[PDB]
Amino acid sequence: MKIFLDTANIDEIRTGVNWGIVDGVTTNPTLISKEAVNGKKYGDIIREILKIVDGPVSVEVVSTKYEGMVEEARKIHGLGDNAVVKIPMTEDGLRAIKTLSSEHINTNCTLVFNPIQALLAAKAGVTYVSPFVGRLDDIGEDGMQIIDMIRTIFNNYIIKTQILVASIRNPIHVLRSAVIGADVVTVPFNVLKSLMKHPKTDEGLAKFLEDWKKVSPDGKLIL
Amino acid sequence: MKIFLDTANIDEIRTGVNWGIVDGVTTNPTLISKEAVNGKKYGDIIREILKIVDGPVSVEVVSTKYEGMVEEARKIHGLGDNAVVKIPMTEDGLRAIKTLSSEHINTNCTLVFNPIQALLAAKAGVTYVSPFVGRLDDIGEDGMQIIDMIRTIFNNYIIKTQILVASIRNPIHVLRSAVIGADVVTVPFNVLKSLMKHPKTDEGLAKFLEDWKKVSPDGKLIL
Amino acid sequence: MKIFLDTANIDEIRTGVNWGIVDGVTTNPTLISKEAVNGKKYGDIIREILKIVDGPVSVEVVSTKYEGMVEEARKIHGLGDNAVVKIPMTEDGLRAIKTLSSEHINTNCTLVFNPIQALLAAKAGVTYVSPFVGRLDDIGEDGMQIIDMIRTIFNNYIIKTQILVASIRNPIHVLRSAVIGADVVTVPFNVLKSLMKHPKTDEGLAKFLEDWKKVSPDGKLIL
Amino acid sequence: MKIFLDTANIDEIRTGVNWGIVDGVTTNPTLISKEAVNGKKYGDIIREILKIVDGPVSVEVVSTKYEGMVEEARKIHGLGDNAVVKIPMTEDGLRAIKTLSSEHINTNCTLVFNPIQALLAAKAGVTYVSPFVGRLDDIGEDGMQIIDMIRTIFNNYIIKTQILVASIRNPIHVLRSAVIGADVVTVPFNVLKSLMKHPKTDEGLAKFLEDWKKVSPDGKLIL
Amino acid sequence: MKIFLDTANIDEIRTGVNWGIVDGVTTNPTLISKEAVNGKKYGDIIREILKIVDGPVSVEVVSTKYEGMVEEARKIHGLGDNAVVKIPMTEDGLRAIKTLSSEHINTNCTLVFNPIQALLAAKAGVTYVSPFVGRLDDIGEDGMQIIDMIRTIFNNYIIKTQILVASIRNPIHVLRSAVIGADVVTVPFNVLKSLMKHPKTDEGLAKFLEDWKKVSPDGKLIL
Amino acid sequence: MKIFLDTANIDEIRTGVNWGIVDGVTTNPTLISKEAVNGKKYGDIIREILKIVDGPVSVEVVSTKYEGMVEEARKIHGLGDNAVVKIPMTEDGLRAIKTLSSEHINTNCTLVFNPIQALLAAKAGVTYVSPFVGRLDDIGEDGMQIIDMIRTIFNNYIIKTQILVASIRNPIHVLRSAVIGADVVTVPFNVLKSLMKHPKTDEGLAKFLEDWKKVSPDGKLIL
Amino acid sequence: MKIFLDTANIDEIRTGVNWGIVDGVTTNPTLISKEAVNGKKYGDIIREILKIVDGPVSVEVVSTKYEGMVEEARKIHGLGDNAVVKIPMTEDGLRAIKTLSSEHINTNCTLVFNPIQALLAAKAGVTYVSPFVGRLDDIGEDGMQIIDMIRTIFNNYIIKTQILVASIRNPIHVLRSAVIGADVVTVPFNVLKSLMKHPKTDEGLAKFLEDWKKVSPDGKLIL
Amino acid sequence: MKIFLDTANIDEIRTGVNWGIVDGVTTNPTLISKEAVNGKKYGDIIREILKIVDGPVSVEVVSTKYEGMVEEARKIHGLGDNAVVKIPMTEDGLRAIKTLSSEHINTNCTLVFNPIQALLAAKAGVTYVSPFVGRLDDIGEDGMQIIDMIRTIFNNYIIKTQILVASIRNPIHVLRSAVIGADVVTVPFNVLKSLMKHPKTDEGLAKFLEDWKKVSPDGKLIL
Ligand SMILES: *[C@@H](CO)[C@@H](O)[C@H](O)[C@H](O)COP(=O)(O)O
Ligand SMILES: *[C@@H](CO)[C@@H](O)[C@H](O)[C@H](O)COP(=O)(O)O
Ligand SMILES: *[C@@H](CO)[C@@H](O)[C@H](O)[C@H](O)COP(=O)(O)O
Ligand SMILES: *[C@@H](CO)[C@@H](O)[C@H](O)[C@H](O)COP(=O)(O)O
Ligand SMILES: *[C@@H](CO)[C@@H](O)[C@H](O)[C@H](O)COP(=O)(O)O
Ligand SMILES: *[C@@H](CO)[C@@H](O)[C@H](O)[C@H](O)COP(=O)(O)O
Ligand SMILES: *[C@@H](CO)[C@@H](O)[C@H](O)[C@H](O)COP(=O)(O)O
Ligand SMILES: *[C@@H](CO)[C@@H](O)[C@H](O)[C@H](O)COP(=O)(O)O
Repeated sequence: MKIFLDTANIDEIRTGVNWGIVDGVTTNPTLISKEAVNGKKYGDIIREILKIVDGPVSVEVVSTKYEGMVEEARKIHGLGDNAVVKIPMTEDGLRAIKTLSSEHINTNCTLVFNPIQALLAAKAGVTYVSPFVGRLDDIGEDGMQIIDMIRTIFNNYIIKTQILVASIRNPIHVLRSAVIGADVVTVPFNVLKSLMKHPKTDEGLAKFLEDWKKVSPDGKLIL
Repeated sequence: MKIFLDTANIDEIRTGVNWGIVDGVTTNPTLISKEAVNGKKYGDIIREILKIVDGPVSVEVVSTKYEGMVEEARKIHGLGDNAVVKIPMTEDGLRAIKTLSSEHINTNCTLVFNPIQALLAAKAGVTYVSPFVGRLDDIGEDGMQIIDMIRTIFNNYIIKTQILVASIRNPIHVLRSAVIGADVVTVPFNVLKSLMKHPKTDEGLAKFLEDWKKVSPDGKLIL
Repeated sequence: MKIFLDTANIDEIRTGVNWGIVDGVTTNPTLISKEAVNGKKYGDIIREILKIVDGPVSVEVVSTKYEGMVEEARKIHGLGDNAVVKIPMTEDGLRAIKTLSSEHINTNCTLVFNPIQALLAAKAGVTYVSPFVGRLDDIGEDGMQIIDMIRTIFNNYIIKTQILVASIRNPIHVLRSAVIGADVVTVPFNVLKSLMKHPKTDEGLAKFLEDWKKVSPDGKLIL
Repeated sequence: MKIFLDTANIDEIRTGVNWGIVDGVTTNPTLISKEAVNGKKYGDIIREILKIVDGPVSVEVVSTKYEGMVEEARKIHGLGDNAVVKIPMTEDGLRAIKTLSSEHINTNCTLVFNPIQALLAAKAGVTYVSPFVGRLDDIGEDGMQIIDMIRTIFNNYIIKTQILVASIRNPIHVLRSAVIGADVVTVPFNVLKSLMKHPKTDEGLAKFLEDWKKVSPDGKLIL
Repeated sequence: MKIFLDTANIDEIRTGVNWGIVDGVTTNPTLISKEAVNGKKYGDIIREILKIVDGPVSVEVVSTKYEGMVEEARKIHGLGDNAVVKIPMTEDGLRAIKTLSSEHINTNCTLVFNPIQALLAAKAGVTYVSPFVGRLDDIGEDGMQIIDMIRTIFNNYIIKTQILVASIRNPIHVLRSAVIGADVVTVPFNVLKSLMKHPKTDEGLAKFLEDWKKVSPDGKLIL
Repeated sequence: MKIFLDTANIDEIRTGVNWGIVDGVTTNPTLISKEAVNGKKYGDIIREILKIVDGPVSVEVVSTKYEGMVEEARKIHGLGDNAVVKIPMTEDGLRAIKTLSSEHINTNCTLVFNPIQALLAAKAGVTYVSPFVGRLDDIGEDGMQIIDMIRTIFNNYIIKTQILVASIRNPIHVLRSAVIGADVVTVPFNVLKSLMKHPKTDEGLAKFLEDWKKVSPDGKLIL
Repeated sequence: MKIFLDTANIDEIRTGVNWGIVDGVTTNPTLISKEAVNGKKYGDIIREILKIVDGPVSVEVVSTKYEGMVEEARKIHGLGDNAVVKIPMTEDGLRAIKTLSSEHINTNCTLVFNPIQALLAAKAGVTYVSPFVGRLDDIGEDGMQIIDMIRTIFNNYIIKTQILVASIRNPIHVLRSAVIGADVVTVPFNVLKSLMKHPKTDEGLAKFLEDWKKVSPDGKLIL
Repeated sequence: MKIFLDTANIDEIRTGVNWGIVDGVTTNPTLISKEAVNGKKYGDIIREILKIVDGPVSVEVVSTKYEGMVEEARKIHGLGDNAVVKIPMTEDGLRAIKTLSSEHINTNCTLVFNPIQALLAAKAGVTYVSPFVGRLDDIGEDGMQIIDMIRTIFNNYIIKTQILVASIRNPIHVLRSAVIGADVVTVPFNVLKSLMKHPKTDEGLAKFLEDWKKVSPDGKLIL
């Protein structure tokens, strides 16, 4: 399972990249607009993320019509080979996806909330599809069930579109995605940092350290 | 999973095809005769649909006897290479499918209501088999269960007949078909149009566009 | 399981009532406004339905604010002891339900789409809660799964609110409701009439009558 | 589980009753037509069964209309206290059951092929409902699955109508009925006879006899 | 669960009874005739077992006809109040059980090989029913499954006939019977003797006694 | 799944073959005795079936001893390449199958009633094994459960012997066989006929015809 | 699944071998010492069994120490290429297995009572591992559960050691072994003979032969 | 499944190695510090284990910072080609593993307590990952569940990192690990010795020996 970071915050991205556990980044119009304040320009934010991240970087078109989507998509693609164009699940978007796919431009279909929307995006040739589990949880439906169904459907038809679990809110979304077999999760920075941690790791490390000092007061391993 | 449109209404068909999500069309004598009114001829309706749709188009014979079915089948085949001959599940129908298969004429066995009828159709060499889930629902039996058994039976024997789920009434027939692994669903226009939609898609798009205006008054993405 | 009719059509109501199988009626502002045409007044329609139907008749308030809802509820209540006041799942609706329940006015909480909404309506003292299965099916979620969870939750806490399955579209919503153990279903007229029917019932009756004529030429049963 | 004999053959009935294993009898117009030949009159056959059998005896009305059904039902009831009036699952049939129930005349709703028909019959106050398992098997649906659903539905609502499994064709219909918990099975004579038998019972008997001969040549147990 | 000893060997019976774990005894014509050799009379063997065992003692009739079975049954009953009359699962046997039950003579229906035979025996009013699990194992069917179905059937109908598992060959028949909830098992002496034993019991006792000697050379517990 | 006809009636065989749905035929000494009446000779009946049927035709030996079985088997094989020699599950039968297998004569082991008998037949190299589901149903055991176990065992060991389900009595034996994945079912003619039929197929046909009349009074499809 | 005979009795071995159903033989020091009576020598018995049985013949070492086991194993091996050396699950036994496996001497690890014992034997390179199901049943644990776990463990690691189910007591140990997918069962003679038998096979053969005599008075099959 | 010894005690390791059942060794700073007393130097201890054990030996770094971990790992590596460098699940630890993996130094990520930590370790390229089952048991969580999830996750993604079950406390951790399919278990000496033993093995050997004495007073096997 690949792990992407779901943010437009450059500091967060730089840190996660520096940890070596980030395989890519997702953005969306809300996340970018949060960061493009106090003289910060969105064009600069996007270019900076593309430069810092080796992996796929998803950038969302803002037009709602086919022609505008395809034109924006081409500009996003021109910004770098790791750019992936994020396109909403709408009639115009499926059309754009079909065109872009034939032009060999990688795509990510977003705002997906059920498995049949996901199947339609796959049939358009989308590179990634992004179901929003946390927004389903928000409305009282267990969003991970939709991921499970999408995994079964894609398996049934040997679908090559990657399932990119998005709207992730906690480490159990992550654990369940892995057990299901989702291709990718994209996680907010707070969730990312928690994934490596466990109180028994900390306690175990401390005890080992303590016991080692019994035989090596300096606390080092001399071999 | 292929998605076919189940109608003879040419306006619905043009619209569905323009959306890019329609892989084919199914008709039947009721659907055609609905449109073949007020001067409009059934011969014209059938030809027009064949011209419009790139994918398979199922057209049903009306004869109930072997020789008549085969004669009509061959006329249907002659109207275009994408024509598929719909043949009912009867003794004469199984005979006709077996002959037409040997003549390399694609066939669709219809009016199937249990898994053994579907197996017989596959043994006759039919290209598609069409079990009717909504008409079983109508008589108080969950029609989707028959689709599940057919998928199992076909998997057991490596059967190459495609399961074409028909008499579809709602998007959950479609979802369950995909999870089962049916090869094709054929859906009425109303159902078709709902498949791309979800209220959280609409709401999410609105929010993205409101947030974007904050950093781009004109609402565009200049890259 | 009680069976209500979901319509404001007096002819459908009179017909179903004469069948002896209708235990009540549910209406809503759309169903009523459909029938208040050609000079037909909504006040007359409502009174006429109350008169014809011995069982509970749900009538929806139209105000969206607490004070208006309770004022309308009290007027609805005064139309006959079989009137049930239908109130939507909103903040003010819950406040209204709690007030009306204390006044011993029967209530039906409507526009419920998940089990926690239903639980909150029950906690407010509502008489019936109406989850909308068909509208969930419309958006690619199996609506019956919500009924099953509500049944379990209500059983856990010995909740006396009745589950009234609404937005019913076919006889399998009805079958599944009964197997789950929902208290009530409300069904459109087309669905209601279909519930008694089965082709083997027809075929079986025909054969019995044929066989009887062999021993009783006039088809009589004289004892 | 009660066991009824499904026949109008007087010799079968006397024999089964005299096995001590038969708790009642079901007839229908076909079964009676079979016996009422060569001068034998249906009225005499019906009286004789009522006479010989202590348990319930179901006799079916032939009228298809409400008034005729109720008239014939009252005549059937008049022939003896053990008479149960068989009424088909139709609109008129349900109305008749409701009337007859209020008159304290026992009723058995027949020609039932799905669980919701069975529920409607129960809601009309019927004493027994009779789903036809064998005739569902005939059309490629496992009829015992409808018995299982009806048992669950009736348990859910604490329904007092008895489930009377009919159209029984083999001893496995009988076994599965008992494991499900159906109230009654009605069985043809040849199936009845088979229920007592097993090859290992026969072999075990023969061996006990052979071993006993060694200790007692005359095969008696003298105590 | 009652545990009966399945033998006519008087030495085995005295031993088992002295252990305190034998609640009753079952015999059959083979078991008795095995012991009734070299001068020993079957009448004497039967009487001696009745005297020795406080609990129920099953003794099988040899007659195959109703009148003879009943005559023998009554003689068996007269030998002592703890006598239980074993009657085979045959047409005449069911008749005999029904008569003997009305005479308050306890009965045990034997040579039962499926759950429907067991149900018929219970309907005749039998005190115990004895399905033969080992003889089903002998013919390649897992006999315990029949016990499981019988327990379910009896639970469904609140049947008071006790399930007496017979033809027991090993301690896993006994364990599975207990987990199922059979009322009684009857076991051959060899199987009986193994039930109390386990190698870890033996080893644990040895260790306890070795450890105790360390604080009590004489190996006693002076309190 | 292959479908064979289980009969020796030549009219049935010709009719089924001429439906195109029959892949072979099974006979046995009873079925043949039925036809070999009024001067009709068994040798002529067997030759005629071999002649008319392109697929396998099973013919059963009558000798009960190894030498007679092998002698008769070689004669049966000599009548045509499609002949399959039916051999019962006995000690001599297994020896015969082994010999005949080494001679490249196809064999079908019959009178199989549990999964281990089926395994022994497979180990002897038999071409088909025929478990008798209906005869197990007769003695109160669900015979389809043995087919399920045999399918699992044969899958486990990659066994090439084909499972040929026999003693079929109804269409549900057929459905369950297909869902399990049995290689072949052999069915009596009346069961064969029933497999193609369904009331909704008939009703659907009638309605299509009625609707088509409106657009084409003569009921033709002129293209 | 291979079937071995578990005995040292030459008559049983010769009989089973002549049946064609025995694939090998297992012995152990108890079985051999049973047969080495009346001046019969264990060396002669072993050689005679090796001579009669074409398949694997397991012969157990008697030394408890590593050096003695390997010395005895090498002598066993020299008696014929079909000899398999049976070695107990002990520390020295595992060491011996590892040594012998390297020398390409086939081995069978015996006295195995749990799945981890079996895994350790496999890790030492053993040819067969023999878990003792009947001896577990003796102590109140279902021995077949250990076979199932060993099958799963061996499948997980693609282990080539064969599971040889031993201490078999009845035909259900055999049936369950086949369903689990054990490689071999070894069975006492009484069990082996029972595997071919079933009362419905006998009854069925008798009826066929009776029916045939109606058309062939001499009971012949002349073709 | 590979089996490692979890200890730094040379006496235990030499014993396990001599038994032939030990495939490698794990140590940690606590285990080493326990042995490095009364004049024993941790450096001699590590070297001695490396020498005695043919297979992988895991030795943990003590540094908590990236540079120090990588330096220590290289020293550890240099001590012998069978050295595996144990590195804790921390930020610097994952960085170290990635660097060491690129240097072809085998790594083992320790102090893992949930499946997502295990996945992160795998993603860094670690050779083995060691979840601590016993320490989860200590805090009231069944540690084996985490192993099951890791197995599923690794299977989903065809992950080559080996699952090394650690903190093992009893033989059922070992059994469950094998049933799950973990790649390796590492076990304390007391557990390891227990794995070969079972009381029925001891009992069975004793009996075999007693019976062989009957045939060969001196207990030898002369062939
Ligand atoms: C794009 C799809 O990969 C992502 O940036 C998604 O928009 C976010 O994961 C959505 O999360 P929220 O529900 O927190 O907006
Ligand atoms: C042909 C078979 O694929 C289709 O046109 C079917 O006839 C319809 O799908 C049947 O649907 P209705 O039950 O709604 O007529
Ligand atoms: C009131 C709640 O019982 C009912 O009238 C509901 O509004 C309808 O059942 C809604 O159904 P639709 O989704 O078909 O409007
Ligand atoms: C009445 C209902 O209890 C019965 O006589 C039923 O009509 C028969 O059981 C129906 O069986 P068939 O399908 O064999 O007519
Ligand atoms: C009487 C019924 O409880 C018993 O004695 C049975 O006859 C035996 O239990 C039958 O056992 P076998 O199959 O071992 O004879
Ligand atoms: C041969 C095996 O393929 C078949 O003819 C079987 O004998 C019959 O199918 C047995 O069926 P019955 O139980 O009806 O004789
Ligand atoms: C050797 C291992 O295959 C066999 O001879 C076993 O020793 C026997 O199967 C043991 O059976 P018992 O528990 O009946 O002695
Ligand atoms: C290293 C594998 O990472 C091992 O030595 C583990 O530290 C031990 O297996 C941990 O066991 P405890 O929980 O008993 O310390």
